[PDB]
Amino acid sequence: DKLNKYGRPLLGCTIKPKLGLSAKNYGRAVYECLRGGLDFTKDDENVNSQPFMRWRDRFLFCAEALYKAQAETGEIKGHYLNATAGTCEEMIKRAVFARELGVPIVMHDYLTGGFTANTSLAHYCRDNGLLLHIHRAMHAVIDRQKNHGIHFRVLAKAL
Amino acid sequence: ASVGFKAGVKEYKLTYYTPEYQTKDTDILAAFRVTPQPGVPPEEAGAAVAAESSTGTWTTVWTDGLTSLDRYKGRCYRIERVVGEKDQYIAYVAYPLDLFEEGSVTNMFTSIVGNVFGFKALRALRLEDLRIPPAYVKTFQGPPHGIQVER
Amino acid sequence: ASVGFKAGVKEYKLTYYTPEYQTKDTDILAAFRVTPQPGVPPEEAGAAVAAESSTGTWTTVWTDGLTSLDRYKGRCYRIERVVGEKDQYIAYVAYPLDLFEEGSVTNMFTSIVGNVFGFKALRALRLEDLRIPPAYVKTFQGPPHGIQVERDKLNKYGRPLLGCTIKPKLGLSAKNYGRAVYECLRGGLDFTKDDENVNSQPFMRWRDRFLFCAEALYKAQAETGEIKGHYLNATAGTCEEMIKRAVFARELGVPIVMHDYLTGGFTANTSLAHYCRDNGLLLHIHRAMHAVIDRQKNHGIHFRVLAKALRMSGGDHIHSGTVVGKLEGERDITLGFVDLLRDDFVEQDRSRGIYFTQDWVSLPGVLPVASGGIHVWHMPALTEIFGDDSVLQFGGGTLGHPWGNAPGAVANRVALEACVKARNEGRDLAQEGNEIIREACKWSPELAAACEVWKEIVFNFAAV
Amino acid sequence: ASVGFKAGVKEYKLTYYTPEYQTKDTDILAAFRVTPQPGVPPEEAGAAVAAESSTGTWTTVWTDGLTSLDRYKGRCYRIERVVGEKDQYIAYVAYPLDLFEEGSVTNMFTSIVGNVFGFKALRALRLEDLRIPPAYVKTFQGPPHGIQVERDKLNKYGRPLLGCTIKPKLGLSAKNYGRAVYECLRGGLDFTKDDENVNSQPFMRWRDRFLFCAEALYKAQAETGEIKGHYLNATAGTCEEMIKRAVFARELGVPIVMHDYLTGGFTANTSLAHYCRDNGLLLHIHRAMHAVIDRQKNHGIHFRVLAKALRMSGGDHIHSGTVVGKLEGERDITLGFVDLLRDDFVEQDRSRGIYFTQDWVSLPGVLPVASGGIHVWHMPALTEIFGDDSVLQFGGGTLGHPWGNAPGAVANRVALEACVKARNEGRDLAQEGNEIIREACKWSPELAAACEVWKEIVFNFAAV
Amino acid sequence: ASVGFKAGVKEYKLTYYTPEYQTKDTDILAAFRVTPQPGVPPEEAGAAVAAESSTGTWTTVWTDGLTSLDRYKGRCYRIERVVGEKDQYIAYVAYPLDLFEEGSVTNMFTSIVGNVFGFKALRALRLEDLRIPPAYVKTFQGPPHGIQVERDKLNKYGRPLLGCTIKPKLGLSAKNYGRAVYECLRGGLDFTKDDENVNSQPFMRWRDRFLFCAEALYKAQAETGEIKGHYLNATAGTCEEMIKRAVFARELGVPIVMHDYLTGGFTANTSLAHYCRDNGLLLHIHRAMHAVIDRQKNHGIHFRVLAKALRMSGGDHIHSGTVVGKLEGERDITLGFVDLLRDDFVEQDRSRGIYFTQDWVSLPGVLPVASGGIHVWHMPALTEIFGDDSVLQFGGGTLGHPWGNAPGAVANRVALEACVKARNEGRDLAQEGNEIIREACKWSPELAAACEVWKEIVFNFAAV
Amino acid sequence: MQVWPPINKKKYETLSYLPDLSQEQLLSEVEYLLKNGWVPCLEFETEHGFVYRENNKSPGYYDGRYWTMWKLPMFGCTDATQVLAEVGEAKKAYPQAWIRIIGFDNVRQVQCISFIAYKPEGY
Ligand SMILES: O=C(O)[C@@](O)(COP(=O)(O)O)[C@H](O)[C@H](O)COP(=O)(O)O
Ligand SMILES: O=C(O)[C@@](O)(COP(=O)(O)O)[C@H](O)[C@H](O)COP(=O)(O)O
Ligand SMILES: O=C(O)[C@@](O)(COP(=O)(O)O)[C@H](O)[C@H](O)COP(=O)(O)O
Ligand SMILES: [Mg+2]
Ligand SMILES: [Mg+2]
Ligand SMILES: [Mg+2]
Ligand SMILES: [Mg+2]
Repeated sequence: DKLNKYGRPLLGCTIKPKLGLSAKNYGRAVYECLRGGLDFTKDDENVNSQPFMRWRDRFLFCAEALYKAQAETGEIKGHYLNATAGTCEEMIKRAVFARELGVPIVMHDYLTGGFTANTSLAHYCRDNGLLLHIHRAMHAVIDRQKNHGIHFRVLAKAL
Repeated sequence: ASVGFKAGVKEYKLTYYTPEYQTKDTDILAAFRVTPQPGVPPEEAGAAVAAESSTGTWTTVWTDGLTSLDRYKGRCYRIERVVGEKDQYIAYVAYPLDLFEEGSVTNMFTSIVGNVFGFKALRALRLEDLRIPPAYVKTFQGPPHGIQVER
Repeated sequence: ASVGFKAGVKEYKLTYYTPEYQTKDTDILAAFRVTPQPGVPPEEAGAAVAAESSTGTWTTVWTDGLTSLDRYKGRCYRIERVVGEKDQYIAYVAYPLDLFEEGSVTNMFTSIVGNVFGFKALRALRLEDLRIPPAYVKTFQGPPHGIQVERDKLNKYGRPLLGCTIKPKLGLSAKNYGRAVYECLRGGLDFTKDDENVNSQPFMRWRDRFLFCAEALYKAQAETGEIKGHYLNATAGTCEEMIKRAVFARELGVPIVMHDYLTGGFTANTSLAHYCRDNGLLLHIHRAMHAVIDRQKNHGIHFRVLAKALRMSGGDHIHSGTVVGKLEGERDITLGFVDLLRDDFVEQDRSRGIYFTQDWVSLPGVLPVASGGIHVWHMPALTEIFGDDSVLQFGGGTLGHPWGNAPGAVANRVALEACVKARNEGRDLAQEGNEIIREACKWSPELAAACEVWKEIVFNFAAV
Repeated sequence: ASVGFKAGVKEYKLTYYTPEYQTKDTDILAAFRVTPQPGVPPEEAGAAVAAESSTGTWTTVWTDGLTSLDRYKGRCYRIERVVGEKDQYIAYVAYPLDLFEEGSVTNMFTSIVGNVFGFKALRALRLEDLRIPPAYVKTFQGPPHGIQVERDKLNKYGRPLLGCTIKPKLGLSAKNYGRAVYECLRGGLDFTKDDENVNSQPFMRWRDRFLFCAEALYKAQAETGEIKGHYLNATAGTCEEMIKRAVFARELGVPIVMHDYLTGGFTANTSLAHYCRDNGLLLHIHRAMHAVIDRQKNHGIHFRVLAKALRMSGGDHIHSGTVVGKLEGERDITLGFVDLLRDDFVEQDRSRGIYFTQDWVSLPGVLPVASGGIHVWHMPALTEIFGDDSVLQFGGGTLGHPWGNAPGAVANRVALEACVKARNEGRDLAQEGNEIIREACKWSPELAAACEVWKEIVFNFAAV
Repeated sequence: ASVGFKAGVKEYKLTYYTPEYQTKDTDILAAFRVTPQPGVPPEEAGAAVAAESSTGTWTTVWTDGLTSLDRYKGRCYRIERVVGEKDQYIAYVAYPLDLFEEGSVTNMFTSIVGNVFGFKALRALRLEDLRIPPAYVKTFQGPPHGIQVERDKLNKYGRPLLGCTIKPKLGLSAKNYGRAVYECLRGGLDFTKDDENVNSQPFMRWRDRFLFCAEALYKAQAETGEIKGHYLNATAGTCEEMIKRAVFARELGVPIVMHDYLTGGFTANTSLAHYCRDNGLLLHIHRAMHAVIDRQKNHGIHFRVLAKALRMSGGDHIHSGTVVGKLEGERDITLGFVDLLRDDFVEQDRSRGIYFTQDWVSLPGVLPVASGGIHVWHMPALTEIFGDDSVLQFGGGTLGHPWGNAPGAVANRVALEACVKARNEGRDLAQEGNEIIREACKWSPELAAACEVWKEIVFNFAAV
Repeated sequence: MQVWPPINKKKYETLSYLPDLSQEQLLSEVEYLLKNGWVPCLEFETEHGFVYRENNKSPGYYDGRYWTMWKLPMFGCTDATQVLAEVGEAKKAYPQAWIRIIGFDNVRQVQCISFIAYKPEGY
């Protein structure tokens, strides 16, 4: 209803390389994917804030770029902004910046972050109107073997 | 950059297997216990685990030439057979400090264990140990108090 | 403990002179240039500097036995004679990591330079360099942004960034300031800025200046179609005041603020670097008061250290000196520290005064700023000595042009593009310098007017 | 305006050399000791120092006509030869009030010492004294409390306050720090304190140190029946950090905090003084780093100015030197700035290094602290030189006593009460010094022990 | 202490009459116009006024010996006979700095005017003037902005700013207020404003008026292409309410607010000035209640003092009177305090009622406002008496015009621009006044309509 | 003395203050880039010749910085002439485009160079 998208799968892309791209190049790569006709581009689940590119910098440029691409296409666009961080305070703090940018979705690695932080994030998203994409990093650590662990159907229920 | 962007798949082995490598004192090191799928050379399995853990994906993307992987790539610098063990090995991987967000175990685990345990090419994977360098150690607060203070 | 507590004085030498010592990769090392007092063996002078800088005092205290000084003691692991020099040496001291508070230049400075410079046993002391280990570097935020992001933000590549300090120093009104700003900026300067002592005074209040220079830079950016910025001085008397100003700049959408790190202090700077980081402002560091510390070759702290300290506490730009202008500064030394400011790793090079290999484990680099008594005719040298990753500032040299600011700007912007192309076509800014701007003076009316005016000026005087 | 804008350089001399000038009661005046470069007439040096310190640059800028430099220009109203000195002079400059931001030492220093010390035309520059006008004094808070309310609060009259720096410098655990503290205070010391470099480190974290020292001072106070205090170091890497520690000392109810004003910075100090004022904590200032600026007689800032700067910024205690101990300091000079620190009006007295009459218009005075390498045998001298309104500190002198802290505390309390009564009975601390403690050593076991141990120590070495 | 405590009453004279006294540059001086009671020697009267205003009471209290009254006592250093006046004198009193809380007019008035006006021994008392020393002036913020910055901001130069008070005083609906406002503003007035008793009432609530007047000035400014503003009244019953409204104007982006400083109070005023300063609003002060204090020549406070008091507390505009209109005010006196409001230095001129030289050490000056019962035919005089730096207001004179507000606006604008050019052409507003507007009424339809209606009106009545 | 005009002098960063670059001159540039190891890349814009600030005004945010990539960064190329080719190639197709040439230092990740290769008509 929000993105105005009906009848067909939404399409998306994870910018690569995984780590090592500069805030600016990330934005470049993002506009470029988006103008082509993808609905969404996104942060690789291990893209948080590192020496090669800091979260506030990436957020600012990816905002520039999706706004370019949406204008150009005339189709609402979004870029998953990764809010997964080391402390809830940091995490919400980034959530807060996406809200300031007006961007429509954020993302969170729910398992490496945790349920406690996840739920906080869902609430924050709920009240502030951002869509949250969950990335299941670490899950295969739990759900692969058929004899020991937790089956993803449970992890999926949990989310 | 350098070397034309040539689209298409290539084995991980080509960039993530580097037995040549001399570990730097600021590298995060990981001892993974890998058990490949039947036709997977350990040095491929081992490179898959290092790539999909640091900088690469499954096909060739031009963007790599924008930065420089020699600085950032995760890298499998040795394999060892698990004596008296069903095609099981010790792949050793090195991750450059630049890759991890300071103070964030959440970040560290998201990289080292985020997607690799589920590769089709592997049937089982297990992290046995991680060498945390002083340069990353000093970015954590660590315990509120610790043994002496508590006492 | 172990070894009875035996009350009484003992020479420093006994515990802090350790030539045996094998430095650890986590040790903070310091190269102090010591000049003892007549009867003081260098290794005693050297041991006092290390003791009174780390764990010890002048007499024997039982408490030492509670802990273990082997772990904590700072240690003088070598002395060297200063070839061809008045009983002057290089004492090398090593400080274990455990002694320094993380993230705090204040802490580091309190230890290494706290009390030792006033010892009666020494007559002069000077810190020349400090080796900051990666284990310590990783605990700092460093620059809010650094060279690449700054370029990336302002969208500016290939060539030195250009700037001008509005003058007179003090006395201009909120409004004149704006006027002057707009006028310099539309001409083609990238930035204008507050003089380091323009804070908030009866003649012009910070909030008034900030509101009008915003008006002006916005005018000048629309006009030219090139991102502009005006360094708004947030230096204040209290941290609260300081943040309060930074907060307004943020409200206005302007891109860079400024701070006099030494008169402000490290505690306050660190705070502003954090505030900038989180708010996305670029911060310009001004090194007022510095030469009070860094001039005499025999006593004080060398600028290369002051510079390191700042890449640690936080700053996008730092004033690095001009070699060729109104204030002191030699070329080799400057080159040395400029690499200390921008590179990732800098190899030890005594030639250039770098006593230790510095590895910055990817802390952002800082853009050096060349300012003070420089004009059109220096262009090609600055360009030469510094490279594109520098900011070159024209105060007098902009408001000093015969036709006013706009023109004075245009003159400098051409002078520099000129030099930049000469360079690119393969000319030699060092040999061919002089013709190049000379050549361009010919095709540019504004550039010409300039040339004529400052043709005969130089600041040659035998350096300290 | 008026008089056509005529581009180009001109000597400083033309506008900043004004021997004509009659200083206004509201002007900041500064005595600089200048040493020019060979071909530089003193009156040019002196005017460069005044111009590049207030309103001008190196070339002519039309903007000056927009305002009026007669109102704002800094001006060199006199030179004087330094009798029997190498082309060295005393340039005297006058700065109109309108130029400084109220309440800000940061701003004042940014102006007076900002850039002039690195002029190529000068070879050495040193600020010897600054006259602060009452119109500018009134804009400062000054000390949170000052001599009278501090004695009034702690309930302590007729004698120097006694203190001790816990040693080793770095390396003791939170717990051991408390033990040492309780032990020193129960003995009779008024205060104990953190070493200026004890902030928050791996070996001992700020909140753990604070929690145990509180437990300990509270124990010692109850035991002795005398108000005790432990200086808790609030020096931190960010203002936020700094305030945060100050806030816990408040939570524990302890009476005094401490701050290294120079490594911290005036911006952060002032913020602490304010916080201390509003929450009633006394503030102890540690002047770490000061000797980097104040040692050399030819270049730098003189402590009397650093001392002034603090009484403005805010501090209840400031380290004043000992004359007689481990670090440099001469008696007359010292007596000089000690009056600048405590008195309401201080008449000019070149004898003692005071270049201008200083009227403090009731700004509270600050308690000088005598510390570093002093012992039992120095008591009578210190008492003599400093009088009742001082804090005398025994680091080594306390923890170095053969019978540990308690006894070493007792030792110093007796030595001092000994001197005080001698004094009151009319003995002469300067002539009769030595017998007095010598006599006491005879009746006090703890004092004895001390006397025997430091008997032969002195720190005589020819001063800088 | 000294001199035994001797219980009992004594005449004031003994300690507070000191004709010996030599005033200090930091003393507050006051010129009181006293009228004793039959048997009271003026020097007693005078010393009562000085004692009961500083340190003393009616009997002898021992505590005086705890402190030193020489330091603190207020002192009557001279009386003068009021030539050709009923036992009326000028007692001159000196108050030392140390007695006043910095930044607080509240404090200063509590002392000087707290209790002496009701002594039984006096029959009438009245403060005529007060000398605020620079050391007390520098402790005030003064106007949020001042004449220069206000013009700089609104972009208005060379001529009096024009303004109108919407009428009726109370009873108009939020909506009509906005209507009336746009309509005045489009005609050419710079400002419209709330009547000083327009706060928040049943007929129209402050938030409603603010919203609509915002709509309307924004309309009018668009239309004219000339920055407009509408004084929004923030005077409220509690500081919280007051700031709260201040805050809404800020949210609307509007440029000025207003406050009745006397009925609100100094405490609330100063809060408002600070708020304005930090948030960039211009504040207009309305002197409601003042005539309660300043009319009678024998008892009260003279407006020159009330006017000084405001330039200390904070105000960008202050009503100064009209001379020529509905309420009391004589020309010379007015000329006298108008200079006290806008000038930097004002030399003493008993002619004009100024008893002391007043140096404002750069405090910004306030823009006097001419209002109440003034019209088209007063233009030339006002312009004469006040100069460009003045606000002249047309309440009735605007909503009283035969063709409504716009036209009325236009009328006053032309009238004033008319006066302005005549002045500039060299005509003589005073002699040539009358033709000048008379002339213009000829060429302006709106202006004419005006002239016709108010031609015969004047408010000549013999002053108090 | 002459009034620097306030009206049709919109700039384009580096080199835009010297006279229009001749193809030879321009050639020197691609040449330098190359000499250094920068991968040359092209981007053109046909609508927002200059930065704006429509979506946001926080510090550092400006709309209009990003341009469209012309094909891909020509990694491995060494023919100065070949990139020049491209410029030609793009004015053909986007005659109304503003076209620029940049140089990537991949080790530092900074655009080491940038100069406008072609303004559309009346700029
Ligand atoms: O105020 C000045 O004197 C300047 O602003 C330049 O104005 P001009 O360009 O007109 O001289 C100085 O470069 C720096 O401020 C001096 O310091 P630094 O040595 O630290 O760059
Ligand atoms: O750290 C120290 O050495 C002291 O703590 C004293 O310890 P001791 O009493 O054991 O020597 C010093 O007095 C001040 O800190 C030195 O400075 P200042 O000249 O500023 O007083
Ligand atoms: O309410 C009023 O009467 C006015 O608003 C004027 O309205 P008109 O212009 O219609 O009279 C008066 O100027 C001030 O308000 C009176 O005082 P002041 O002496 O202090 O200026
Ligand atoms: Mg992924
Ligand atoms: Mg400057
Ligand atoms: Mg100490
Ligand atoms: Mg009214």
